[PDB]
Amino acid sequence: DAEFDEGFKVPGFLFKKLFKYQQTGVRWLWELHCQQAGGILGDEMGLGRTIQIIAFLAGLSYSKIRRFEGLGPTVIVCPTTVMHQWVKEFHTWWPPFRVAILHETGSYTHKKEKLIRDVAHCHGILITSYSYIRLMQDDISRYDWHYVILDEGHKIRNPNAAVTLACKQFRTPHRIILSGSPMQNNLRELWSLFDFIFPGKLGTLPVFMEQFSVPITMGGYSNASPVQVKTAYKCACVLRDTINPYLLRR
Amino acid sequence: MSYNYVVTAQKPTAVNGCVTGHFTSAEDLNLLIAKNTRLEIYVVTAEGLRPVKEVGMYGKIAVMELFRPKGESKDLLFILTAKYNACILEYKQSGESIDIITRAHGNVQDRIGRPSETGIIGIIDPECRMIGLRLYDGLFKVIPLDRDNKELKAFNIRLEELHVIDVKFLYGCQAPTICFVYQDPQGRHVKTYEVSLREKEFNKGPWKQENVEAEASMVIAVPEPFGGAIIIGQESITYHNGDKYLAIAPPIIKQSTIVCHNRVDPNGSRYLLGDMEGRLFMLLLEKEEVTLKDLRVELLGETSIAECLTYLDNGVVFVGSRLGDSQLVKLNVDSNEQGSYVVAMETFTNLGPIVDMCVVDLERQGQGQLVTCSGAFKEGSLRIIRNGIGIHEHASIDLPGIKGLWPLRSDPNRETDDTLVLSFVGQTRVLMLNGEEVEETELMGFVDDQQTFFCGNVAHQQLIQITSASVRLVSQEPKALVSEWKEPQAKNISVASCNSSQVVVAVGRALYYLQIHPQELRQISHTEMEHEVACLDITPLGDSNGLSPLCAIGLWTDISARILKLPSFELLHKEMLGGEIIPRSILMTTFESSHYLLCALGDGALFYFGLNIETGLLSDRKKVTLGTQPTVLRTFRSLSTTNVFACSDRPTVIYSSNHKLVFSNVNLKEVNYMCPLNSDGYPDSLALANNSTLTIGTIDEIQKLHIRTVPLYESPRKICYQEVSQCFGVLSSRIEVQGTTALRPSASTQALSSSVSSSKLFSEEVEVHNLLIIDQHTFEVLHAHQFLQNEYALSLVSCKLGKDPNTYFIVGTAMVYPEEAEPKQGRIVVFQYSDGKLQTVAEKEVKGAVYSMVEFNGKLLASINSTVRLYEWTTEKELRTECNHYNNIMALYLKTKGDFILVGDLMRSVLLLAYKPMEGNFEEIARDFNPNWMSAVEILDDDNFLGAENAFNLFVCQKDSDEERQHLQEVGLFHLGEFVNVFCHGSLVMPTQGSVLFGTVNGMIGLVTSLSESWYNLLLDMQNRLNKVIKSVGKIEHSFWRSFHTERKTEPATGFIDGDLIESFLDISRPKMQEVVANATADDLIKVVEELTRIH
Amino acid sequence: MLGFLSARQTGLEDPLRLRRAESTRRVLGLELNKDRDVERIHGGGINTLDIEPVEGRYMLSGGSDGVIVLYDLENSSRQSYYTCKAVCSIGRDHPDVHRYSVETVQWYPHDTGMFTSSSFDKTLKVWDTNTLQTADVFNFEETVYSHHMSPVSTKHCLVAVGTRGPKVQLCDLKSGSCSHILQGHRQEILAVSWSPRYDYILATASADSRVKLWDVRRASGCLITLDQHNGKKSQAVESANTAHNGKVNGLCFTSDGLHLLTVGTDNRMRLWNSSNGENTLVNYGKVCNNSKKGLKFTVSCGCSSEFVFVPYGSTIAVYTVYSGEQITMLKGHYKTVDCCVFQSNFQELYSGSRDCNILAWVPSL
DNA sequence: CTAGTTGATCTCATATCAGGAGAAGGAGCAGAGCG
Repeated sequence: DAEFDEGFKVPGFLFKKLFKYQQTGVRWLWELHCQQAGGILGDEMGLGRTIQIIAFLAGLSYSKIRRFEGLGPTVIVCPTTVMHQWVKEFHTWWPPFRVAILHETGSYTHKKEKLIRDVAHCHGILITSYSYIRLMQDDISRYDWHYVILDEGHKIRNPNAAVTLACKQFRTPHRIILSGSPMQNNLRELWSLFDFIFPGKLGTLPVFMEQFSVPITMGGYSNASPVQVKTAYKCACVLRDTINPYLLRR
Repeated sequence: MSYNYVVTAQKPTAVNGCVTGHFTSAEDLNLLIAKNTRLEIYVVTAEGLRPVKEVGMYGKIAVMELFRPKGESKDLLFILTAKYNACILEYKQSGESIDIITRAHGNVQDRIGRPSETGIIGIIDPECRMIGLRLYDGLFKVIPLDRDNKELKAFNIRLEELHVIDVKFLYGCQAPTICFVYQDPQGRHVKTYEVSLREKEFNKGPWKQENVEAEASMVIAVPEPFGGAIIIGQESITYHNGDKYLAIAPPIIKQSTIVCHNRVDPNGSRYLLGDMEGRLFMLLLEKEEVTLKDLRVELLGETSIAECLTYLDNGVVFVGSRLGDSQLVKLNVDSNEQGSYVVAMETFTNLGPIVDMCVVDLERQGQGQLVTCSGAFKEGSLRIIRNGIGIHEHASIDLPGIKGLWPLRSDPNRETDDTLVLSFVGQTRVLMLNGEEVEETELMGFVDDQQTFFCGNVAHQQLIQITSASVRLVSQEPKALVSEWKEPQAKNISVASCNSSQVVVAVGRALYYLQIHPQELRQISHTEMEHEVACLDITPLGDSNGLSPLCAIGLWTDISARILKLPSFELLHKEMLGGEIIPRSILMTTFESSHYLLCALGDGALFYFGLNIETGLLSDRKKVTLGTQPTVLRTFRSLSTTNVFACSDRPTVIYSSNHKLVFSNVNLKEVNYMCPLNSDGYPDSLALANNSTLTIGTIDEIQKLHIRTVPLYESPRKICYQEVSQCFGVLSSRIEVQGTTALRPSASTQALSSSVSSSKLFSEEVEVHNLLIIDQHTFEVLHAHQFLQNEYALSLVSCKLGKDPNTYFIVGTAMVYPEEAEPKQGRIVVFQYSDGKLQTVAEKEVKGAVYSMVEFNGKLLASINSTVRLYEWTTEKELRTECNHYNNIMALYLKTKGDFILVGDLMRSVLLLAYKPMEGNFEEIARDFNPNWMSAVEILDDDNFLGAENAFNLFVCQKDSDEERQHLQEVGLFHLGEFVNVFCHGSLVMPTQGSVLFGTVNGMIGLVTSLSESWYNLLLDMQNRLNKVIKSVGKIEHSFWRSFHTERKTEPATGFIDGDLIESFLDISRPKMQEVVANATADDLIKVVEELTRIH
Repeated sequence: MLGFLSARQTGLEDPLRLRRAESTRRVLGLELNKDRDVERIHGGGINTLDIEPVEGRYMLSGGSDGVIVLYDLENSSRQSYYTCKAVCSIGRDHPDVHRYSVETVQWYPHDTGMFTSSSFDKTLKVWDTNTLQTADVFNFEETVYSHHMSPVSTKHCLVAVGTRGPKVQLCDLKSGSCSHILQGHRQEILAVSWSPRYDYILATASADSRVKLWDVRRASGCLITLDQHNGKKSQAVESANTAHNGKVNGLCFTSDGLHLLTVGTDNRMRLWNSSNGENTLVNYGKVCNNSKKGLKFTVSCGCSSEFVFVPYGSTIAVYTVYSGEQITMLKGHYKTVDCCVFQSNFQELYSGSRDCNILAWVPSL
C-alpha cells in the first residue's frame, strides 16, 4: 500500500496503476481533504483527471477515515455526455462503490427522489448532470453530501447562471472541480470557480474585479502604459500565489 | 567566545525513581534505578543486588515504568525525559554483549502548555493499551501501544480539570480508566474517566466524582481482586471502588505526609508507604469473601527519607532516597525490641543535595579534598571526597622503628612467600605469618646480630640475606649457609642491591659484583668510583635469559643518577641533577612499554626516563615532586603489570594508564617501607610499615573517589574552613516541634560545648539554627552555638577583616516569622573560635536577610535583601558601612576576584560590580539582561562568569570586548541537567586552565575548566563525530540534550564541550575510533582524551 | 520565602515551584512604579502597546494621534531610576505615518525586524524595524479596528484584520494577498486573535455580540459560535448564540491557549473553552467597559496561577482566570485605560491610557 | 414496452433683452443675558 500523513492508505495495486503525477494528485486531494478545502484539478485534458478522483475516493473509502465512517454519500456533476463514462470508470477502477446515475436514461426507473434518498442513505456515488442539479436544488440539497465533484466544472463559470447558484448551494467543504481550462474568457470566470471550491479565498466578486480583473486585464492591451503593465504583473503574481494551493494544473 | 570543558567528577547519586520487574529476562527480577541521568539495572539476587548494566541517558529520567505488551517475553521499559523525550527500551543480551535497543521513541513536548504543578506524571495502562502522560495543566497526553508505533505518536485529550494532583489507571476495567485527584475551589475531589483510543476522548468514568480529604495527594490503583483506588491524604486513607467507601484516619500517619508507596503483593493486600520523616508504614487490605473489609496502617520502622521504595522479595525493600543514602532494608516478621521491623542490610552512598562545599588541602598535601554539606533533615551529613588508593588494614603488629621488609617463601615448594623479614637497628627479626596469624619464629641461616639491608628468595632454590657486615646465601631445604662472601677489608656494606640471580653491593667509593651459583657466591667485577655510592638497582626486567644487563648509580658530591653496563661497571652515561641532596633511592622498572628509571632526591623530586637496553642512555628527563621526606621505591606486581610504590609522608602508587604515567595518592598517613606479599592467607597484598607498626592490606587500584561520611542528623546549610583554627564552621538546621523539643539527638545537641545567642537586638514545628565548629581531623563537633529564636542562619564566611589578625566566623542571619514573606530583620554576627569556645565579637542589626557574604579585600561584602553593601571592620571591632548598591531584585549570590563583584540575582541573573577604591562606591560595570533565575555563580577569568539557572543550565557571560558596553554577553550555553547549588575553585588532583568544581542537588560533582581555541575546535569536531558514531539509548540527539532550555527560550549549546561524551571516546573499539577520526591519527586523540581525563 | 530558597536548594521542591510561585507573588504585588517612567511622546491617547515576544526588550505603542513610538524597556543606565527611552518614532513628519489613530501595532512574532500597524485610516502597514520604512501597505475599505498575526505560525503568515465591515480579512504577508475573507459576522469586528496553540484557529468578536472561532484553512465557515448559556436558551441559529449582551470588544486566549476570555459591553467577562466554546461559568463579577472600539487586554504567563489584567475604566483590574477572584485594581491612570500589556520576563505590566501616559506596574520589593 | 422523432421550452453564451410676485433659506450682525 501507499501511505500518507494521517490515515490515508490507498491500495498498492491501485497506486501502481497510477502515474507519478496522478499519485501526486491523489496526495494533493487528500491534503485538501485534511484542510477541508476544495480545489480545481486543472490538468490539461487527456492526462486523465478522472482517474485521480477514482484513486483518491477509493483510498478514502478504503482507509475508513473518521459523522462519516470513511466516504459518505457523494455527488458527481458532469456534462451529459460523459455520465456513463464515469460509471464505467468507477466500475472498472473500483468495483465496490455503488454509482447511481441520475438521468432520464438512468437505471432506476422510479421517482428520482427515491434514488436521491437511496444514495444518501446507502452512501453511494450519485452521478448527475448540471441540469438535474439546476432543477433539483431543493431535493438534492437536503442530504449532507460528502463530496461534490463537478466534472468539466467550468460550466459554473458564470456566477449568476442558475446552475452556478445551484451548485453553490451545496454545504460540504469538499468541493472539487475537474476543469481542463478553468478560465476561458476573463477572470470573472476564475472567481466563480474559486467561489465554488473555496467561497472566501478571492473575495467578493466586486472586490475581485476591482483588485484583480481590471489591472490584470489592462496589462494585456497593446497601448497600456508600462506602469500599468507592472501593476498587472504584480497582481497576476499575487493571484497565482493566492490560487496556488487550490489549483493543480499539470 | 568562551571555551569550557564540563565533565562529571562524581556521577549523580540521588535516586529519583526506581522500579522492579522482569527487564533483563523473563526469570530475572530486576531493580531499575533512575539516578538523574543514569539508569542502573540490577538483578535481585537472593542476597543484595548484582549490577548488570549502567547506561547514560541524554535526559533527566522524569518517568520510568516497566510494562509488558501482549506476546512480549519480558518487560519493556518506558522512559520519559525532563525535556520530554519518550522512549520504549528493551534489553537484549547476546552472550557477553549487552544492548538497550530502542523499540520506539519520540518527543512529546507540546510547543506551549503550563507544566503541571505536581510535575510530570507518567502512567501505563495495566493492560499496556496506552501510556498516559500528564505533562501540562488541562491536557492529558495518550501514547497508544496497540497501534504499534516506532515514533510514539501521541494525542491530547482535553481534561476539564486543570489542577490534577495524582492520577492512576484503574485495574479490572474493560476500558482504560484513569482515576485522579484534582483540586477545584470547592475542595479536592477524586474523578474517573474512561479513555477511548478510537474516539480519542474521555467518557464518563465507572464511579462519579467524590469529595475527598483536603490534602489528598496520592492515588493507589489496587489490583483486580479489589479493584478501586486508595487515596492517601494527610489525615485519612480512603478506599473507593464505586459503591464501597472504606475510610480510616490512623493517628500515626498524622505526624508526617506520605510521599511514596509500593505494592508488596501482586494482589494488593499490602502496601509500603514512605513519609517525609523516614518512617515506613505497611497498609494492609483485609479481604472478605472478594471485597475489601477494612484498612489497617502499621508502622514498620524507620528508613532513609524515601523518594521511591520498591519491594524486591523475601522482605528485602530498596529504599531509594534523594535526600540521604539509598537503602536495602529487610522487613522482619517480628519486631526488634525497639518496635521496628526494618533492618538495614546495605547502604548506597548518596551525596545528597549538596547545598554547599569547600575544597580544603587537608592533611597538608598538594591534593584538594572536597568537604560538602550533603543531605537533609535527618540525613544531613558532611561528606569528605578525595581521589586515592584504598586498602584494608588486616594484619597489624606494633613493632617500633621498622627498617626492612622482604617476602620469603620459607616453604621451599610453594611459590608463595610465607615468611617476612625485618631489620630494625642491628639485627633481623623474622615472622612466620602463618595463615592470618603473625608471630616471630626463626628460620635457620639468618643472623639475629646484624642489620639487614636486603634479603629475599633467589635462584637455585636458595635464599639470600645481605647484612651490614657480609652476604649470606642460604640453601633453603637442606640447612644453613654453604656460601658466604665478605669484604676483604671487612668494611661494612654501605649500599646494596640484589635480584633473583646476581648481587651488586657497594663498599664506600668502590663497588663489587657477585653472582650466585648453586651453593657458591662468585665475585667477578670491581670498580673504583669518584665518590661514595648513594643508591643502586640491578633488577632484571624483561630478562628472558637469567641475568640483568644494566645497573644505575647515584653518587655523592657529583649528584647524578648515572648508568653502568653490568659486566664491566663502565660509564654508559652520566647525568647530573643539581642540589646538595644525595639521592636516597633509585629504581628501574617497566611500565607496559620499556625500561624506565626512577631516581629521586631527598625532597620528593622524581625523574622518570626512557631507558634503552642497548645504550642505556638517559634522555627524556622530566621531573615530578612527590612529598618532602626522602623516598624509597619498591614494586609490587599486580594482576596487570608492575605498579611501583613510593614511601614517604604522602605514600603514592606509581603506574601508567593508557601509556601515560599516573601518580596516584594513597589515603594512609605514612609508610616507611613496603614489600609485596602473596601468602596463602593473603593474596597479592601489601605490607606497609610506619614508625610504630606494620600495616598490611590490599589495594583495589581502581582510583575511585573515596567518600567519608560524618552523620550530622540535621540539615547542614553552609560550610567554611578556618585553617588557623583547624576546624570547619557549618551552618546546621534542626527541626523542633513543640517550649520546643528536638525530635532526635542532632550533631548540634551532641557537641563538646555549646552556647546560645543572647542578643539585645530583637525583643507545629520550628527550625533551630546552630553554628557547628567541627574538628578538621576527627570531624567531631567541637562546639555548637544556637542562634536566636526564629533566626535563620543563611550565609557564613570565615575570614579576617580590616587590619586585626584574628580569623572570624561571620554568620549572616534573618529573623523568620510566618507573618511575612520576606524577612525584614536580620543581623551579621562575628564569632571567634579560640580556646574551644565561640565568643561573639561583634553584631550588626541589618534590615533584611543576609543571603550571602563574601570577604572582599579586607572588607565584608554582605547582600541584605535587595541591597549589596560593603562593611568595613573598624579598629573598635564593629562593622561600619562603606557603600551600598540597590539595583537588584534579590542579591542571592556573591563572588569576588580583585576589585570586581559578581552578583547572581533571584531572576535578573548576573551583575558585574566594581568597587572603585579611589572613590569608595560601587559601579555597575556590566549586566546580563536575560531573565535567568540563578542557582549559583562563579568567576572563571577576569571577564568570564559562569552561571547556573534554575532550569538546569550553565551559561558563561562575558564583558563585551557606548552604553551597550554595560551588557554582559552570554557566550556560553549548556544544559547540564543538574541543579547547581555551589561552585568552587579547586581540584581533586595534584591543556586546560583553571578548575571549578560544582555540587548539585542530585549529588553530581562536576568540573568546568577553560580550554584554548585550538583544543576547543578539535574537541568540538570530535564531539560531532562521536554523535555521528555513538548511539544513545533513547535515540536522543546529544545536541538536543545539551541545548540550553528554558520555558521561554531554547538555544543550541555553544562554548561548552561535554567532557563526558569526549571521555566516552575511550570506551569504543578501534574500528569505531577510525570512524571517528576519518579526516590526525587515532592514537593522537587517545593521548588527548587521556590527558583530558587527567583533570579529575 | 527563605523556605522557598531552602526548598530549592535541597531539592525538596522542583525549581519550577519557586519560579512559578515567586512569579505569582510578584504579580500580586504589582504597584505603580514611580521608580520607572516611560517617555511621553504621544500627543493623543495610547490605543495599543506591544512588547516583543522574543527578548521582551522593546515596546511599540500606537497613539490616537497616529504616531507609533518604539520604546526600549531595558535599564541601560546604572541608576535604579530610569525612563524607558523612546528609540524610534513614526512621527508627524514621517512620510508614512498614519493619518488617523493607530489602533493596533504588533511585532512580527519570530523576529523583531518587522512590525505591523493598523489604523483608522483604513490601512495596515508593515514596517521594517531597522529602516523604519513601510515594506507593504494593505488598504481596506473600512476602518480597521484591530489586527493580529499568529504567535505560533511558523508556516503561514496571515494577518487577520477586523474593520467596520462585517467581514474578516486575512492578509498574507508572504505574497501579498488581501483577498481572503471570513464571512459570517454581521456588524463591525471589534477584535480578532489567533490561537496561541493552534496554527490556524482565529477567534473574532463583533459588535453583534457573537464570537466565532474559525479554522481559516477550512472553507466552511466558523467552527464554533460561543453561546452564553450553552444551550439553555436554544434556537435555530439566526440571532442566538451571542457571547454577550452588548458588543464584544475584546478577546484574549489564555496562555496555554485552552480558554478564551471575551469582554463585552454588557460589562461582563466570560471564560470559554476554546475547543468547544462552552462556557465555564467563571464569574468575574462586573467588569466595566464601555469602549466603543477594541479593548486590548492580556493574561499573565508563567505564574503558578494565571491572571488576566483588564482595563476597568481608569484602572486595571486583575482577576484570577480560573476562579474569578479579583486580585486587585491597580489605580494610577487619570482617564480610561485602553490597553495593558504584560512583560513575561519580570512580571511587569505596562498600560496605556487616553491621558497620553504609559504607566509601568512592577512588583514591589 | 422502447427507441426515435419532434415540438416547445428553458438556459446559457457570445460583444464593445420688456416678468412679477411671494415665500424659504442662509448669512451677517447687533445685542442681550449670562456663566
